[PDB]
Formats: sequence, structure tokens, C-alpha cells
Amino acid sequence: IAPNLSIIIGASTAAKIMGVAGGLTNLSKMPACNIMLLGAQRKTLSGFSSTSVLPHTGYIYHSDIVQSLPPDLRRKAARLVAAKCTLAARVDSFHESTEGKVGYELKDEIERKFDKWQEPPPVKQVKPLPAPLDGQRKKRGGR
Amino acid sequence: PPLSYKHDTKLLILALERLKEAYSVKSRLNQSQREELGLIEQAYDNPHEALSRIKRHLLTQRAFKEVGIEFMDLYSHLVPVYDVEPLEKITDAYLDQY
Amino acid sequence: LELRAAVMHDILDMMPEGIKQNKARTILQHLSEAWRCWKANIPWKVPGLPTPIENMILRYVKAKADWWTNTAHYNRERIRRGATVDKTVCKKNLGRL
Amino acid sequence: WDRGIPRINTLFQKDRHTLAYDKGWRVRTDFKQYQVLKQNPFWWTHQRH
Amino acid sequence: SYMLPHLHNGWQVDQAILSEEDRVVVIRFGHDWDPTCMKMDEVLYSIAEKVKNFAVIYLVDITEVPDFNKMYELYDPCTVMFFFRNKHIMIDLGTGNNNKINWAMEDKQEMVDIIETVYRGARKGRGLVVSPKDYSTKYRY
Amino acid sequence: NVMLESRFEKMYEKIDLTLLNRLLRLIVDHNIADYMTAKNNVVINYKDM
Amino acid sequence: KDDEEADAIYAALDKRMDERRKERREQREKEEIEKYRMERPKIQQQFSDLKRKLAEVTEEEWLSIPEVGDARNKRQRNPRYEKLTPVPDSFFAKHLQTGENHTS
Amino acid sequence: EESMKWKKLTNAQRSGLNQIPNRRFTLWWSPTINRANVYVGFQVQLDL
Amino acid sequence: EYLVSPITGEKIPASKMQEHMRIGLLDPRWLEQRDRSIREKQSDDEVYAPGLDIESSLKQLAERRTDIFGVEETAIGKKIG
Amino acid sequence: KKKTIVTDVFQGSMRIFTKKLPHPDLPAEEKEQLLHNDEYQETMVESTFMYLTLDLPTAPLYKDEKEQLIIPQVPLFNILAKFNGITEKEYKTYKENFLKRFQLTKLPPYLIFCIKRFTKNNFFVEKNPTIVNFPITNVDLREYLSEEVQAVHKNTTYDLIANIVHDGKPSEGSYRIHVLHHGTGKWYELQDLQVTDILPQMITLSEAYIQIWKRR
RNA sequence: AAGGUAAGUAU
Repeated sequence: IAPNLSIIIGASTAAKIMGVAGGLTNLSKMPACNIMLLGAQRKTLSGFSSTSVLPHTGYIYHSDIVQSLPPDLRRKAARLVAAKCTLAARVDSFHESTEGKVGYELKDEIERKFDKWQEPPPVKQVKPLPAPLDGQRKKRGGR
Repeated sequence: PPLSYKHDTKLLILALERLKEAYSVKSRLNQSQREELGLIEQAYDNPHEALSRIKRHLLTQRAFKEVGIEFMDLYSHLVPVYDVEPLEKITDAYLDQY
Repeated sequence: LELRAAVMHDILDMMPEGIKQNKARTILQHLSEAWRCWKANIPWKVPGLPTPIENMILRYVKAKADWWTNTAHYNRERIRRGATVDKTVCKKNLGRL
Repeated sequence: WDRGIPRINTLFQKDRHTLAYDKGWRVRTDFKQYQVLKQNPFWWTHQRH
Repeated sequence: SYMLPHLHNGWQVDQAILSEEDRVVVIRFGHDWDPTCMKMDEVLYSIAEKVKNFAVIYLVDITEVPDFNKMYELYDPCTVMFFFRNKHIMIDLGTGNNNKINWAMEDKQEMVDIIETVYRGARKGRGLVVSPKDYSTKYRY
Repeated sequence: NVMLESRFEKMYEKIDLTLLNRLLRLIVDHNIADYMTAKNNVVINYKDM
Repeated sequence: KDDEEADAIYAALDKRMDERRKERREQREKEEIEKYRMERPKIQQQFSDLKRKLAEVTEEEWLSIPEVGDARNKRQRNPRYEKLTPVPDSFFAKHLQTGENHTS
Repeated sequence: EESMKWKKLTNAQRSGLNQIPNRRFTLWWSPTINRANVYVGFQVQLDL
Repeated sequence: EYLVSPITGEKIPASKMQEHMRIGLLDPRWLEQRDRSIREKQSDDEVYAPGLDIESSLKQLAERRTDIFGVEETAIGKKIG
Repeated sequence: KKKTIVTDVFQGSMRIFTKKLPHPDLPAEEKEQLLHNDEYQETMVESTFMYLTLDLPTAPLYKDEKEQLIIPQVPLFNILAKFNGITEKEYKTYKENFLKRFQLTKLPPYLIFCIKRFTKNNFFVEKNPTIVNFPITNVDLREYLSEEVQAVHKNTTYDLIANIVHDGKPSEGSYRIHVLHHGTGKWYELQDLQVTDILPQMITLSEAYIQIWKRR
């Protein structure tokens, strides 16, 4: 039914989002922002900050690929995976790319973006202390 | 705290004065100190806007920014010192006074 | 300092000669990076670091961490007992604590 | 003058009207050690109160 | 301690002192194996990049290169000397010896400040500069 | 007659936020109590830690 | 020449005066470092097993070691100079107003 | 001294500029510190 | 598929709209900044010793420090054993 | 008295294979030349043991890839990789290194496991917090035994009956033991005078220090 | 016993 969307988030998360959306057709006719919040629960915070009890997090946020990133990058991961899943669902609802070529391409793009986020920082030059100077310096006036 | 609380401005004035007590004998100002003291002056200039922001934070704000920690090196034992954001500091000070 | 010198000498001893010219400082940089990651209580993992060199650096960091903790605690005991100390040693001890 | 705890001269202070709403100030002065890095040698009292 | 450039004979030391016309030539006389020299060399290594605009740091072994032992009284475990435009720049550290730093420092900023003071004084054309910090005592309390 | 003087050891470090919030509901508004208790659940930073 | 002979004679004399306990104290020192060495091994010895495993590191692995890059951004590494400014005049005004007292 | 308090200066420059209060204090009481009864030792005549 | 250039008035194939626009509005300040940067990083003298020199210095240290290296342990400064 | 109750119950036999290693700075050709000498060749030492000392892997020094420190987990067979012909364990003495291999030859009727939780580092004594995952009902040690001794030892399955667990810092050490009441499947945790019924699953989650196993 | 050298240019 959804060969492309299965590749990205797996069949279990696919089943959950398809069931909660009301259908593959209903899933496709839905923006990626709403799909990311599919399955979200307004969990009560019991004397804790709203950050501790993950808000605005749905099935995609708890998917295997999204949960595999460090917690400081899981929001961007959830957004990107939700966008690509929306694209795959729109492709799937028309029963195109039944092989999964669109799904494989989207998963490869997601993995490349995740690797870029995990990329080690580049070498950054150390700025030496400025040499002391005694020459006169002319400075402008005005307002 | 009611919107038309009678003692609302007195508590805000006390909180702002307590926040400014850290610079009473200061001679130089850090950029962070400059910004915080400018926030205090702005809150004093427009007490009602500051009170409205405080009520909005008390009603809706549940997530806060990180707090910096340092330790006063008393030779017997370390005493934690916490650095809260100035925007949240005003709300906390007013809440404590009230 | 003695531990860092020993680790650097051991690692550079079995490095191929043709590459010691341009990579002697890189391994010291990796060693310092691992140490500062341990100080920051932050995970340290270099994907391109070979496993034997990674284990060598891990052992270095473990030994340095033991020495660092013991030095911090001994210095703090000296501070509490009233031992005559300077401001720089107290600042370093406060940071370590 | 200069007798009593609190001092009599505190009655003539110009901030008496606003200091009457300062409640729990002594615990605040003792709790200021966790906010300001400097150590207060007068943690036990407030000059205005 | 081992990352700094080394000078292996007196002629190299003379050339290093002569080569730099716009930077202070900081030369540490001692042994890489001496603990005091290890501390001083670690301090110099921590600041080597920072002061590279107005200072260059070299290390000399006084056993491999004994050509300056009698001249500069290099009979201490560690010794740091400052040269600017082929002139030895003395510094009034308050220790009674104004010609060298014969102990090991612990603060990078301390050594950087001393280097900066030497650089400024030597640029103005002075043979003696006054250290920003006195060392008649170790300030231990 | 006996004089006992002591301390509540680890008083601050052992305060549960859920129990503190639920006890604060008893004396203040549920919104104020939630704000005060959520304020203690913040990220603590020191240099790179 | 004869200066070297005199120096050698005096040095040999000083060495001979040291033979009273030289071998005894040197064997005691040998037997004393080894007592200390078992409890506190040499630093290089503690890395001997790890060093041995560096032999099988291929030359390609040796080259492929990455460089260390700082994670701090421009603001953290090289912050702009932080200016210091005097406290506002309102502080002096409020300090001098504090000393004012009512007459009733 | 006031003007330099708010200028961009290095640590050595600021350390040098914190000594003027000490110099003023020392010269204010100079007829007392600079005494042979206080500092027992030899005398050095200031040049010029 | 030629689209008129809004900055030069010429025509470019649609496959090169974005790159032509990005290159066309490239400040020469970028060129001079890059030239300055190239001049700076190719003229600063190296501060630390080369790798072979580091290895030689560490070898000398190991020779003269037998309390850390070697099998036999001589004094701190001696090299015989 | 060679055969006492303690010897017949707990004492087993293991074979030690020791291979001395030359100095690391020695050249490869000279190392091979010294390989001809019997000093650096394998030496067989057959010595009986009262208990088996299992050494844990070094505790993790950093956090995981997800910025959250994780309690180390090790399979029982991973710390049981000792006492077999394949694993070679380096012994770094203060003077020379050795490659001491261990080979089990005689399994005692009751086996005692002593996990080295406390090791003294270069400056103080540290406790290894590594948690060992071990089944408490079926472990087979026939693989570790030699082909010559597996025929005589037809029984190798061991069942845990007791597990001494150390909790806390070495200075403020606390000792608790999870005993198995014979005749019932219940497990009892014995902390001082307090006896608490503990489910069999919770035992493996504790820092095991001393274990005793029954062949049955 | 020290922490108490002005840095010079000329003769």
C-alpha cells in the first residue's frame, strides 16, 4: 500500500501514522507540519518544565531513525523525516514508484543530512594576540 | 496576582530595587550587567508592561533558558552561585516578593 | 606532563617514518581533545581514529583523570587544613572541584 | 536616636512606605549568597530595615 | 616542551637572536628533562601561538650548547632570557636578578604580560623594563 | 532536659519536584506553583558542561 | 698537561674517599627503587601492552587519522572586545536620596 | 587615570595603571616610609 | 529555454539561472578578502617544531629520563642507564 | 590431606600457559632469535584453584553517542572468555610482560566465581561498575574445557545458588547476598538481618561480586 | 647572606 513510506520510517510507524491520519489519501492531503504531530499526546507535566516532557512530538519523533540521533538534533530530524514522509505518502497515494525508488532516494537524502549534522567540526585557526602598537592613529569625529 | 492588584507596583519596585542592589557600589559594568540594568530601567519606566509580561510568564511560561553555575571558593566548602537570565530574573523577583 | 610525554613518545615510536613529519602534532591535538572531552563530561569518539590508537588515548585519559582527581582532592585537603597556597593553585583547584 | 532594634531613625526614612511591603527580607539576604559571587559579611541584617 | 623549536649550537642561538628584528627572542636555557624546565616549557608552549606576532620562543640545552653558561650565568635548572634586536633586554622582576627568569611560572597570562612589557620597552629603546608584577614574594597565603 | 541541634542533611538536593509542586498547590495557585516548580527544572551550564 | 694530571689525581682521591660505603649504598638504592617500582610502575611500562598493539596499525590507517577541529563558533573562539562602562548617574542619585530623612 | 579606565587596554597596561593609587599613597606618606629609622640599611642618593 | 538576465540583459539557458544570479551578484570585496586571507596564511612562520624534530626531542627526553622510560632506572638527569 | 571436603567441593584444576614477551624496543629479528630460547616459549603449569577470578573489561570513560552516560553491560561468556586456549591475557608486571593463557582441566562439583570489582589504579582504589548479564539457570562450560577433559567431565551445566553483591563506594561498602532456597524456586536477598524475597530477574541487574554454582 | 644593579653615550 505504501512501499515508499515504508522505507523511510518502517512499517510500524507507517501503520501508526496511516491509522491515526484516517487513510493514505487523508495522509497525503495533509501538510508535513501536521504529519509530524501525528500521534502526539498532551502529556501532563508534574512539577517539571515543558522541555522535560517532550511536547509537540508524535510517532515520527519516536521512530527508529529519528530516535537514533542525539537529543539536541532530534527536533530537526523529526521535521526533516516528517517532510520526506509527507512526500513519500503523496507519491504512494498515487501508487507510483511501487519499487520504492522514491523511498530509497528520500532515505538516502535523510541519511546524508543526518551525517552532515553529525559531521565533525572543521579545523579553525587560532587568532594570535595583536602586536602592541605605538604609532599615532587618526580617528574621525562627527555625530 | 490580580491584574488590578493594589500593591502590584510596590512589589515590582521592591523586586527591581533588590535586583539593582548588586550594582550599588559597582564602578564598571559588564555588557551582561549593562543589558540587565537596562531591562530593570525599562521595567521601572513602564511598570504596567513589565507586570503584564510577568503575568504572561507566570501563566504560560513553562520552559526556561539555561542557568550558569559558579562556586564561591570558601576554603571549607564550595557554595553554588546560579546565574539566571535577566528577563526571568525580574519575574522570579516579583514572584518572590508577592 | 610526564604522562603526556610518555604517551607521545610511545605513539610516535611505532609511527611510520614517512608520516611523522606532518602528523606528530595531530596526535597531540587528539590527546588534548580527548582530555578536554573527559573534563567536559562529554562523549569522545573520533570515527577515523584506529582502534589501537584510540585505546592508547583512552588509557592516557584514564591515568590523567586519576591523577587529576587525586591532585584536586589533595589540594583541597591542603586548602582546608590551612596550608599556605597561591592564588593560581586555588583557582585551578576551584575549577577542578 | 541610634537606639533600638530596629533603629528609631528607620521611622524617619524616606522609603518607609515602600519598605512596609518587604516581607521575608532576612531570608533573602541570607539566600543572596547563591546569586551573587561576592560574600556578604552582613548577611544577617539589612541596613534599610 | 618538545613542540618548540630547538637550537643545537651557539651559532644557531646567535642567528636566532640576530634574525628577528621586530619580535622578542625568548630563549629558555635548561634541559628538556628537568621538571622546572618542563613546567616552564609547558607554559611557553601554551602561549607560543598567542605571542607569535611579537615574540618567538626557542629552547636551548645548556649541556649540548654550553657556549653561554659563563656569559649568562646559566647555572640554574631553568632560565628564560629576552633579546630584542641583538640586545639582551633586562627586566626588573623584583627578585634581585634583573637579567633572567630563573624559576618556572604557572600562569600563561603572567608570561604573556612579561613578554608584552619587554616588547614595548625594547621597542621604545630601553635596556631595562619594570615587570607588571613583583616577585619578591610568592603571594602564598 | 535535652537539647538537640542538627540539620536536614541534603535538604535542597533531595527535594522532589513532583511532591514539591503538589505541596505548593495547597498554598498558592496551581499556575504559580507550576511556574515555580518548572523553574527548578532547567539546564545548568558551566563553561562546556 | 700537568694541570690535567693534578686534576685527575685529586678526582681519583675524592673517588677513593667515596669507596667506604659506595657499593653498600648503591646496592641499597638498587634494592629500594625496585621496592618502590612494584607499587609504582614506570609510566612507559603501563603503556607497553597498548604500544605493542600499535604494530598492526596499517599505514593507511595511520594516514587516515582525522584532524582535530574546534566546535566553538566565531563568537566563542574570538569574541569582540567587551567594553566597560560607568554605572548610570541614577545610582549616585538614589544613594544620595537614601540618606535623606523625613522630619516627621 | 579616569580616561584610561574606559579604553581598550591589555592586561599589562591595566596592571600598570592600577599602581597610581599606590604611588600616590606612598608619596603622601613618603617622609615616613623613607626613613633610616624605618628601613635600617645603607642610603642611596637619587640622581639629579 | 532562454530567460532574460535581470542584471545584465542577456539571455541564459534556464539550467543556469540560479548559478548565474549568484555569480553575477558576487561582490569583488569577496575576491579581495580571499586574496588577503591567502596572503596571510601563506606568510606566517610556523611556531611549533616539525614532526621529525618533535620525535627527536622526545627521543632525547626518553634517553635522559629513565624514571619514565627504558628498563633500568638511573637518576633524573643521567643517561648511562 | 589432599582430599578434604573443601577440596572435594570447591577445588578444581586449571592449566596455565605462560609465554614471556621480550622488551618492546627489541628488533623483530632479535625477537625471533629469542623466540628460539625456551625463556620466551610456552611453559605449562598445572595448578589447582579454589575459585575462578573473572576480570571485567574497563568501565566506559565517556558518554554514548546519544550524550547520555550508559551503565556498562557485559555477557557472562565475555568475562568467561578467560580460562580457554584461544584468549591470551597480558600480565603487565613492574618489570616484564607475560602472555598467560589459562586452560580448564577439572571442573569442581561447585564452582565459585570471584569478579574483581575492586582494582587499585596508579593513585587510589576504584570499583568497576560493570554489570554482568548471566543466566541463573543454565550455563554450559563444555566449550571452555579441553577435548581431553570433556570426555571425563560429562556434566558441565551450572546453576547459581548464591550471589554476593557489593553496593556503593569501596570505603562505604555494603554487602548483600541473593541466596537460593533449595527445594523452591524463590530467591532471597539477605541484607544484614533482613530477609527479602527477590524475583529471579532482579539478581542479574546487581553488581555481582562473588558467585557460587552447582553442577547438579 | 640576599629579595636595594637605572638603561646609556662619551673620555
